[PDB]
Amino acid sequence: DDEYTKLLHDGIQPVAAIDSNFASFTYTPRSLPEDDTSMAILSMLQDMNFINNYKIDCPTLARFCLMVKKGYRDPPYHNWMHAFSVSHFCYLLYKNLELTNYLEDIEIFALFISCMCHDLDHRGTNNSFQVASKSVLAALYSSEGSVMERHHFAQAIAILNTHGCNIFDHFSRKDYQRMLDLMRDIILATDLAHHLRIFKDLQKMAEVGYDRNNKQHHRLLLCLLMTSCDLSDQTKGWKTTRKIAELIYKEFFSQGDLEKAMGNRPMEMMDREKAYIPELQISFMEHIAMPIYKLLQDLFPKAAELYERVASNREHWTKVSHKFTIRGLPSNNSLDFL
Ligand SMILES: COc1ccc(OC2CN(c3ncnc4c3c(CC(C)C)nn4C)C2)cc1
Ligand SMILES: [Mg+2]
Ligand SMILES: [Zn+2]
Repeated sequence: DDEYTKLLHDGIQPVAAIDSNFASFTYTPRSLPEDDTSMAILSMLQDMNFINNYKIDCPTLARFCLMVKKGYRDPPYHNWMHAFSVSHFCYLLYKNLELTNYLEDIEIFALFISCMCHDLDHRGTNNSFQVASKSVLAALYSSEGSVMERHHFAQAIAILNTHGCNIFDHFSRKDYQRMLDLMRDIILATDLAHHLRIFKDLQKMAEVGYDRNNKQHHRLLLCLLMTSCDLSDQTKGWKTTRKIAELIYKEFFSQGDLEKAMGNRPMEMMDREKAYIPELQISFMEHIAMPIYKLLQDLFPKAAELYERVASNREHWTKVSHKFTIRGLPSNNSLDFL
């Protein structure tokens, strides 16, 4: 409750006072100490004018932000620092790409809130694991699909329905319904299976050109932007890409270990005895990440640098690939590992 006191009474720090490069695509939000992230969320909301536009109650917003942060567990990748960095990228898209020409204010607001909430209570395992392990989440959502994403949305709703945390309780009934419906679609769009299903519709929209008067184009654009925020760790330098691969594979291999112990054969990328990290990262960059930022570049010319950084990071994997072969003897001069 002392974090809350300071967050409410100390005042909202200007965005520049965090870092002079905070609003740039070159900035790495993971460099920000975890203890300064809740204040950074308030600074970003204030800078986007959401607090004033929607007359958000300060005690309510302060409680909401801390409740969202508390709602994340500590697996190697799907933790609060992932949600914070994804939310930071949404802010970057707002600051650098002129979203206001494409989306409604409420849609841009829903995107940011969804970014903060999109992986709430993640346990470090994927959708297939929920079903295979017969988890409570699969009992609740397996028949509807996107098990984890349905849970993240339900966790966001449970936070909003906690006394003193409903940042939208003063909204009109229509605006309240709209907001929760947007959060549903945006959070469900974080399932990469959903992205791969709509990819041809995203290509078609970029091809014909975005139509601001087409409601389906608004829905498709919000899906693309959310996916762009979720994979944004790949738009920085090699240092971020390398570190993120360590976190992702530590999480994946922990799942694979659980599947093996259950008598199940894990997917290749989740099996520490079979996974070849450079090949898997090249495949993910080439077939998932690069086409996303290419679509983003096609719709927004100012997003060109993002695609170029992703392409550069993909090329760095090919460059370091030879290091994954043990040439000579290991550092200890022993072949005991055999
Ligand atoms: C349905 O087809 C698929 C799904 C996943 C797949 O690649 C895995 C995802 N992996 C990633 N690798 C590096 N940076 C990543 C990710 C992700 C998503 C993960 C946290 C889940 N986000 N970021 C920033 C490697 C290949 C194909
Ligand atoms: Mg997710
Ligand atoms: Zn995520």
